[PDB]
This record gives sequence, C-alpha cells and structure tokens, in this order.
Amino acid sequence: PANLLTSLVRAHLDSGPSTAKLDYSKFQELVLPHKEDAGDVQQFYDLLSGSLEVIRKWAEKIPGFAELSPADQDLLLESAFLELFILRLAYRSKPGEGKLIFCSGLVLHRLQCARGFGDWIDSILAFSRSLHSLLVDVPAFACLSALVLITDRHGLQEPRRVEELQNRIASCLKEHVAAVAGEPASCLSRLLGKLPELRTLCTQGLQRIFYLKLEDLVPPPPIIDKIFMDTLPF
Repeated sequence: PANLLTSLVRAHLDSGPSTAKLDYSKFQELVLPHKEDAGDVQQFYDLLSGSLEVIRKWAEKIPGFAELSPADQDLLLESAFLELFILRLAYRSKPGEGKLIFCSGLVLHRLQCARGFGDWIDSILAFSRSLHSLLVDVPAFACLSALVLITDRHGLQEPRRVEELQNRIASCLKEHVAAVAGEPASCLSRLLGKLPELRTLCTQGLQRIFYLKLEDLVPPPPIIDKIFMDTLPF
C-alpha cells in the first residue's frame, strides 16, 4: 500500500526507455526550412500509435486495473489515451532544451515536431516546463498518471469500483507526499491542479486531429481514429 506504491513505480519505469536506450540518431536542432506535408502528418500519427501498446501494458500492471470489467478497461484506456500520452511525454521530455523524448526512446527537437503537431507541441512544452517546476518525484508521478487513467467516465459499468480504485491510488499518493515532505495539502493540491490543465491539452490534441482529418493528407490509423470518434461527445 506501500506495495501498491512499489507496483505503480515498477509499472511506470518499465513502460519507458532506459536513459541508455535513448536514440538520438534522428535528432537535429536545426531545420531547413518550412504548411505541413505527408511526412509530418505520418510521423505525428506514428508517434501517437507507438504509445498505444505501451500504455495498455502499463495499465495491466496497475493492481486492480485488470480486475475492472473488460468494457470499463477499454473505455478508461481510450478516454485517457491522449492525456496520458501528453503527461508522460511532458514528464519525460526536456523543455529547457526543446527536446521531446518519446516512449520508444526516440529523441526529437521541438522544431522537428512543429509541422505535424502544430501549436499543440508548444502548449505541451509549456506544460512540461510547469510540470518540471513542481519537481514531481517518480513515486508521485507514478500515482498521478494512474489517476489520469482510473477516473470517472460516462458509460462505466461499475463506476463505484473505478472510484474505489481511484481512492486507493489517491491515498497512496497523499501518504507518499507526506512521508517525504515531513507531515502533517499545498504540494498535493498543486499536483492535482495539473489534471484539469491536462484535460484542456487533451482538447487541443483533438483539435489538431480534427484539423488533420479535414485536410486529409494521410488518414489516421484506425485505432487513433476510433479514439477520436469515440471521445467525441456528439
């Protein structure tokens, strides 16, 4: 509980690259020069897709998660995807240097991403800089990300079990944020204050996917497309 914290930490660390598996072979801080094209849209989608399988395997190692109904599992994963992608990217990346680090280990400069992502990448970097100012340690991050996934959503079959699991992870976080600050609220409410901002960023991502689907240079991969279509409240 305790052991929960440890499970969450192990699941986080196993879901991303070792600082020795960082791939800088494509990184270029300088770019030449300039609307988006097909290679930029394909990379955007590819980056998005590479998190799918990683985040699904990460969730299965959250104790309690595999014991939710299968329909609630998928609804949670699908509804939280964009926000988890953003949160983990922001935490992993190095915004002081314009460096995006993706879950494969691939390192890219902000300018190598701008054309695909549009403005959204700047907003993600702003968020990253703000997340970095909190100096969120790994166990606290391991809880936060899990709280992004395990949260109320319209259409849950067992909303109370999801809440129960959310409460356990919240307690685990609260306790950890005390046992390291010296107990007895501020840090914690500043941390939890990152979740609504993350929703707002999820929306900017939906706008970018909309726009790209409008322009129709390359189709989105079917699973991303489904997430986009299923998370539209209309």
